[PDB]
Amino acid sequence: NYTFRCLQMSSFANRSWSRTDSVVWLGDLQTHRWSNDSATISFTKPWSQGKLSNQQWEKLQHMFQVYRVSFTRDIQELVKMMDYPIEIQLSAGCEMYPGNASESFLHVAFQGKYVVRFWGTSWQTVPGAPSWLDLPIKVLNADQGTSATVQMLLNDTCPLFVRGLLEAGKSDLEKQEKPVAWLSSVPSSAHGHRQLVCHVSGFYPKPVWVMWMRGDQEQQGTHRGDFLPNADETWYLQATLDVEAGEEAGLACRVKHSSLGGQDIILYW
Amino acid sequence: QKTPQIQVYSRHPPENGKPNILNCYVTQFHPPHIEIQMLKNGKKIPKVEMSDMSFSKDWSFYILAHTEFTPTETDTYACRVKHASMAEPKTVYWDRDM
Ligand SMILES: CCCCCCCCCCCCCCCC(=O)OC[C@H](COP(=O)(O)O[C@@H]1[C@H](O[C@H]2O[C@H](CO)[C@@H](O)[C@H](O)[C@@H]2O)[C@H](O)[C@@H](O)[C@H](O)[C@H]1O[C@H]1O[C@H](CO)[C@@H](O)[C@H](O)[C@@H]1O)OC(=O)CCCCCCCCCCCCCCC
Ligand SMILES: *[C@@H]1O[C@H](CO)[C@@H](O[C@@H]2O[C@H](CO)[C@@H](O[C@@H]3O[C@H](CO[C@H]4O[C@H](CO)[C@@H](O)[C@H](O)[C@@H]4O)[C@@H](O)[C@H](O[C@H]4O[C@H](CO)[C@@H](O)[C@H](O)[C@@H]4O)[C@@H]3O)[C@H](O)[C@H]2NC(C)=O)[C@H](O)[C@H]1NC(C)=O
Ligand SMILES: *[C@@H]1O[C@H](CO)[C@@H](O)[C@H](O)[C@H]1NC(C)=O
Ligand SMILES: *[C@@H]1O[C@H](CO)[C@@H](O)[C@H](O)[C@H]1NC(C)=O
Repeated sequence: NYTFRCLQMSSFANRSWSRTDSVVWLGDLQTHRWSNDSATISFTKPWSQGKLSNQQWEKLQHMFQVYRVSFTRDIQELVKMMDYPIEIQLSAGCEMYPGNASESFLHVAFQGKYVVRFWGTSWQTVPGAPSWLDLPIKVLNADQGTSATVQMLLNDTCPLFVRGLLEAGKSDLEKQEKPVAWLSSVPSSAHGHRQLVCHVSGFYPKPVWVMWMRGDQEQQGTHRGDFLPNADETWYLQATLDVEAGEEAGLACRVKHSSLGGQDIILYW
Repeated sequence: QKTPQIQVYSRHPPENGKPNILNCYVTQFHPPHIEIQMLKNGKKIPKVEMSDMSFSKDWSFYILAHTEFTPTETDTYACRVKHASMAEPKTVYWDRDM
């Protein structure tokens, strides 16, 4: 059901230029941003504090503030034993299943490649990560206060925090926005052929069905594009169909979405 | 080091003379540093809003650019991207029919 992700983006350009920016997502809705230019974590939702008090939130914000600083110089300290530019990414949070179950994760990439994870009670290099990581990671493991801190956060804080996020942001998370749809076409590279396009925009949540129809028969040639984000926290998708000139008549585009109330949108070419 | 992909689409059904929002959605690049320009008839568009940068499950960065725009019969609209992975800026033009 719900994936919560805290995404860290850290660039080291040289011995003394570096930046660490983060964004936090609950599903496809941004909950927070934290700019390198900024002292404190910023809310991007009215509910971004979840069920936590101000005392708990500040405490938790404090531990991330010490972390952003310590991460920076631990990494810098590491480089000066070894090649710039360095890009490190970190993806941390939890997947929320129904029945109050959950699973936490903490994955770290270097140069756009997954290399280290936190798992159970220790940091681990992922198989085929560079061997030079072994020593730094064994050394970091020897730091029990950091490792007890991470377990705490992954095992308790994350799901606990997410549960209040889901309560507090219910009317955003459970929101329904209707798709509006339109048709166009375009030539294709093979002479006497066309590509019909069915564009579907402005819908929420993500699950949708878009198919080109001839009566009741689904046109299996329907080619679904990727889900593309709009800027108003809705989705965009298009489905194309290649057809022969003349053979266009009677083709329809039909879209199904949870907010339409069981009445599909049907457009006719 | 990955090359950016560019998708340009409108928020609502285009119709000439009616105010709209044009999106440029830049995916799949690395490293995260990048310059995105939205262009009108080759002139850079002033008031362009960008999303915070983020990345997907496969680690590649993506970013949403968008501006207000009223489409007409004669105006062209493009999205240009400078990135370390590309010898040369990449431009993809909005095509209301695609
Ligand atoms: C939006 C809300 C959602 C909430 C749910 C979140 C779910 C996800 C959880 C994500 C949490 C991520 C982990 C951060 C947790 C944390 O607190 O870390 C703090 C820790 C704190 O360490 P610090 O250095 O600040 O201090 C230590 C410790 O401090 C203690 O006190 C802190 C609070 O004041 C606590 O944060 C900490 O847990 C701990 O209790 C350590 O335990 C002590 O033993 C140590 O002495 C101390 O050192 C300090 O003092 C000494 C001076 O005497 C100095 O030697 C030293 O430099 C430092 O000043 O700093 C670090 O460990 C940074 C290093 C992490 C790097 C791991 C990434 C792996 C890299 C991947 C490889 C890539 C390739 C490499 C490229 C070359
Ligand atoms: C946050 O949540 C995680 C779970 O997600 C907890 O991590 C687990 O912690 C326990 C106890 O520390 C770990 O259990 C120990 O594992 C050893 C074997 O591990 C291997 O086998 C298991 C599966 O078979 C794998 O998951 C693991 O990766 C290894 O391949 C056992 O040998 C240990 O038993 C021996 O030592 C203990 C001392 O702790 C003695 O008491 C025993 O009698 C025995 O001689 C031990 O049972 C467990 O493996 C961890 N899970 C994972 C998946 O890594 C964190 O504890 C939790 N943190 C907090 C603070 O709540
Ligand atoms: C560090 O990197 C930045 C480039 O992003 C540059 O402006 C700065 O001068 C660099 N420092 C030096 C002198 O190497
Ligand atoms: C990011 O933050 C650190 C600590 O505040 C600062 O010294 C650094 O210059 C910032 N990075 C940039 C490029 O502004």
